[PDB]
Amino acid sequence: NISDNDENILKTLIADYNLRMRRDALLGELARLDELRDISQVKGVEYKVTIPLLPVISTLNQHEFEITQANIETDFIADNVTFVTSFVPADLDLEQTIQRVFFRTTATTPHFQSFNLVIEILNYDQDSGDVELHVKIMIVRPNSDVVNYDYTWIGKDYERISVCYNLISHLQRIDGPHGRDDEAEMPIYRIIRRDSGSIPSYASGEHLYVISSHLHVDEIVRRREHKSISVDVTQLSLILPIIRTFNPVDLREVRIEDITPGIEFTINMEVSTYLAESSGSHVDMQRAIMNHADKIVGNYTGQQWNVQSNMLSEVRTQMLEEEDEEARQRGDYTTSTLVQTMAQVSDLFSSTILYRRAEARLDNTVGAFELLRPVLSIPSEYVHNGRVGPITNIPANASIVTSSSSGAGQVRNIFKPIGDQTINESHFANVFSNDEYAIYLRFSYRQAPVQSETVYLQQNLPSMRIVSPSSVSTTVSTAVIGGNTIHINCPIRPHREDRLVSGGVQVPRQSTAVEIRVQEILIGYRQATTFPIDTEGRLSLELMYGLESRSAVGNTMSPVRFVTVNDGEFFGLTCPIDLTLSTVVDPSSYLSDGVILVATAFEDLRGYAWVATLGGDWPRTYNSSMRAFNVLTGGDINLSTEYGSEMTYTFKVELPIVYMFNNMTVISNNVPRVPVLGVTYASIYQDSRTELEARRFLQTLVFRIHGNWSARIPYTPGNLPTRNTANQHQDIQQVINDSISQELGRLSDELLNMKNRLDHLERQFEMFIQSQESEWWEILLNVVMDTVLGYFSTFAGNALKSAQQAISKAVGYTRRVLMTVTKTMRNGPIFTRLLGAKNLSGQALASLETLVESVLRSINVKKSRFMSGAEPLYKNNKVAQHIDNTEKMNMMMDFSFANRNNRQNITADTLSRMHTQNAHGTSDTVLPAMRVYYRPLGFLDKRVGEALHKGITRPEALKKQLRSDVANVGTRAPSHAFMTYTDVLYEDAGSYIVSKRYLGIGELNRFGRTTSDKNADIGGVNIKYRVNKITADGKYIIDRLSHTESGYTAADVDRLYRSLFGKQGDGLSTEQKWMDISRGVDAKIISADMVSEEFLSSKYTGQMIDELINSPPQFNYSLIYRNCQDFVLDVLRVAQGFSPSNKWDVSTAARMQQRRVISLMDDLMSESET
Repeated sequence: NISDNDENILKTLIADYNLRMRRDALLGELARLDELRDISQVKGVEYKVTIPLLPVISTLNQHEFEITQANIETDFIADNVTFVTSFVPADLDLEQTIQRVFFRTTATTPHFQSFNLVIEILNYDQDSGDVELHVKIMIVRPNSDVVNYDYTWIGKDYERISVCYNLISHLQRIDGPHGRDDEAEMPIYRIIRRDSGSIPSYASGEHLYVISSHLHVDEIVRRREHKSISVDVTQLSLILPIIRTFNPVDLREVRIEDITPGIEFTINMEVSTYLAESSGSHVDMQRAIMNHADKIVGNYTGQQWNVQSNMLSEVRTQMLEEEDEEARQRGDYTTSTLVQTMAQVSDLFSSTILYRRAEARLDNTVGAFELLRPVLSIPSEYVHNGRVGPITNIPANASIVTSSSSGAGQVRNIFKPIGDQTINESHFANVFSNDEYAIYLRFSYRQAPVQSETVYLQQNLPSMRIVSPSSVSTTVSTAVIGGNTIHINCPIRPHREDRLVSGGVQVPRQSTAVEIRVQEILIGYRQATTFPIDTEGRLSLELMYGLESRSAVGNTMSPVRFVTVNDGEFFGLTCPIDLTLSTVVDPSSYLSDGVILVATAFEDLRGYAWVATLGGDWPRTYNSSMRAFNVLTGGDINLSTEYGSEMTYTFKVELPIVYMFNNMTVISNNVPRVPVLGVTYASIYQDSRTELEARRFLQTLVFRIHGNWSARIPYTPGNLPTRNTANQHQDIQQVINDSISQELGRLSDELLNMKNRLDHLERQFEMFIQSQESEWWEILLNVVMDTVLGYFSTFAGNALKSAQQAISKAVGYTRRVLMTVTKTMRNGPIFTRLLGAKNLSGQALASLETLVESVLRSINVKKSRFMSGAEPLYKNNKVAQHIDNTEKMNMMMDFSFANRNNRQNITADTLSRMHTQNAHGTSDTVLPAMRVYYRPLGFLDKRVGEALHKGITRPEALKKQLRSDVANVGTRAPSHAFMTYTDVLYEDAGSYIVSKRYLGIGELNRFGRTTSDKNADIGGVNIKYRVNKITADGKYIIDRLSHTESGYTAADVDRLYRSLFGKQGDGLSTEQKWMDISRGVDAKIISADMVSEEFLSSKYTGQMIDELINSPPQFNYSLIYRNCQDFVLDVLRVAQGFSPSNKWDVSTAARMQQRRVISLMDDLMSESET
């Protein structure tokens, strides 16, 4: 049998078992059975490899749901949205009055107004948790029909109950086309959701069910044999979306009124990225509903496997330690302070004098400036020897006799200007003024007369003279010896019986010596504060006035300071033009015209005259004067007679110069003069002049002007843009975007040329390569030549890793590639402002640069050979969108906004509300998103706690708290993670192919040394869409492509279905399986989390991902990784342009490299055939 040593061994083994029992009794009442826990974990693993990966569902709690509703401002309708009420009776806060959920909608929905749920706890034994529940679900239909459901559960303290309620909305019919969009070359359709004149589109249903489970922990611990958990799904309501009604469920209108603390409520939703018409078949609709339900039930069952495993024995877990908020905050604060110091450095420029480049031209123009008066002077002491002259215009027909018998008189008429004629003024001439600058010319005037004889002008019909009576004198008595005694009376018109009082006096002429002297011109600048420097420009000046002129040549320009009386001091550049004007040489061609009458009207002198009688008995002399004449007109009137040899009718009018010029007229326009060079008249001449034709011409100085100039004009700087960045940024991304916006100014405009941009990029690449301390580039060229040639090389993965590491380390090259891409794309600045708070990541741009350059140098062709066509180039080249970063950016900006960004002068704010994605928040990425999703589905990831009760604790309370802790700590890991990489193609006038690459991995095993059919594995697919249609609201409509056009056969579809839905489609044809796979991936990731980067997708990184999707590696993820998220995070690093992970085998990245180089080479060969 067994010896005595064996008996000692047996006794010590039994003693050790008793020590274990002691320890277990010391710790608590929970079981600690290692072997049962291990079998439980292996069985839960075997189950978990069957939880579907598809469809894509996005779980939100109450908080993120309200944030998302605040974000999204367009129509927000989800194909399936499941509101899950979940709770563990150990975590419910039993102190509450009621355990409730009540959430309602504020609009009309075909099936739904409110949903109310109340949990009642009939029995609860807290020593060994034995719960008896009663859930009562109450739903109210829109017509106020109240429907009741009941559910009763008996079980344990730590087991979960889920009540799921789905509101289905299927888009079954779009109506149209109702025209054609012109900005997007697509037909226009309409989507009728509300009570309108049209036929409804959306068909609405519902689906209500309860999930509960029994973890057989107690009888496992009793019988000491394992027993798989049992999960039971109870159906309660399923209304298929058959008929089409108005007013579907919009998720901006759902209000979540009340939820008792301790209850877990999530919203699980799949919203289409673009609107897509569903399938009207009954079986298809019901599969679409049941796939959602199956994924939710699968996640629930996985969580319950975790809870059973933790209840059976001790499982230790490490919570994923969080990122450092405080260290990143310190780093960003230091960067901000560096920006502030750069601003402080730039602020010194406000103490210096800064200039700008100035350039313009002024054309041949006509301009007019008039003097104070026309050039006129009067010789003094001018006496007239004719019968009719300046003063007296009297008939001999009228009755006027003197002491001679019928003897007419002999008049003398004298003109006497009072004062000196000298005038010396220098003018401030105004030629041109403008918003930006204003030119003023200058000169001076010189006047003094030369001595020459007077000039008389003859009127054939002279006007109303100042000497014009009605009656002059009467005869009273005659003498035999003495002679006829006269009684002179000098009344003049106008008299008491008249209208339009008048008067005028003839003005003699002589010629003076005019000297109009120019020495300078001056242009003022509005914003110039001091002397401009580097003055340049060329001028020629030519005059015309009178009959003579000056032509002057001035070329040198110099800065100058002066002041004007209207705006103050002015700064600019002046021209030395020195000359002198003298027209006495030949002024004599205006002799023909020139009779000038001076307007003098008053009513004061009406009927007044001199009274005296002189003759026989009275002496021959009188001496007195009437001086109202002097008051009214600044001179004297003379009338005096003598007896002697001959008589003179002395009539003398005396005038002042200034009053004379106060009313001067230029009548006799009968023979009118013309410009010295026959130029059009400048609106101070012959422009409805109405007798005013010569005073201006002898007043206005009209000249010819053309010329141009250049200089550097000082200016005050304001706030420099670095001070602006320091004063109003919020973030380091805004500092980066402001730096990009500023550097778009320093770059040349030679780059808006395709050839020059390619040359610049080649120079940047040569700089990048020449600076490398290692020779990885030559071996990368060797690998690319092997691949192009068709041989297989094992270390292409290491070649790729070296290239990606180098690009990640050379950030200057990446920044300059990004800057040139931003400069040369259509509307770079609009794009940078569209980015908002995010950055475009420049890694993928430089990565594509390096790839294309290596293949081109391998085949030895320049890149301008493949880039030939007409603009926009990507519509006329089958490869330009693939190898050029600028064309790819242009295509993506055209696709994203449906060409609304090519609208003129559109601003980013107006443009950002024009995205073509369904349910586009204002917080979403302009470019198609690229991220990893890792979140639990159907329940939260933290429990809702309680505060410690302030009474005295009870042992059953302690036990209940321990059970809650054990059921919740470490059991809420997500069952999978996934990544999406979407890429767009432009195929014809208004058609695109959107190729969306899904890739996800299930939860990693607790036991990884098993065979591959029991371990976590990956599953991916590439589903292609086609964008032909658009709505009257500016959003696209997708038509989904079959499995053939995606590159899959029947067997490939079989394998993909098994990989993605966890099971064999039993009774599904390949058409139905592909419908499932395609319709499961189009959903969208809805979240409140913000990204801070923008990534540009490429065809060839798409081929790299397709390599993992089509030929997956033979890899044991559970032994290599620690988290299913790490794998998709590594693949996401690779997709974003970084290097492959070192956890992978060599051949994985080898095959990725070769696939991308092969794809690019085949494209370039097919393009070469042209």
